[PDB]
Amino acid sequence: DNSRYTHFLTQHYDAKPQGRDDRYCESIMRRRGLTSPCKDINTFVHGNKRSIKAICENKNGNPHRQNLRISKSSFQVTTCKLHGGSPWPPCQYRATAGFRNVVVACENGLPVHLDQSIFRR
Repeated sequence: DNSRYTHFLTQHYDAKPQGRDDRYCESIMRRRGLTSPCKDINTFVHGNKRSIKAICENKNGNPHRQNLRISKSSFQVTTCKLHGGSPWPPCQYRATAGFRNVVVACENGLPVHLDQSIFRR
């Protein structure tokens, strides 16, 4: 299909975040349907879509590892990390805002996966 890109946007894209504190994470993780069960860690990329899609080409990306592409430019991002002992709501999240390049996988010139490993830090 082409729904994997749409799904990437739902899970990992927020053009203009409001605050990027804990409450930001707790709200958007709900809004985007990521709390049943609670996703343990999830990162949102900010800014415009075109820069992110550009990672899929030489314009803003380099091949990376075995199935991945890494951006040349840095993005504002926010990482939401699950807090507390339970996998189930209420989902408490700690927010970590950051600014760096991102790793994705691309299909047909569109990002379809965000590599969360670089934000487990």
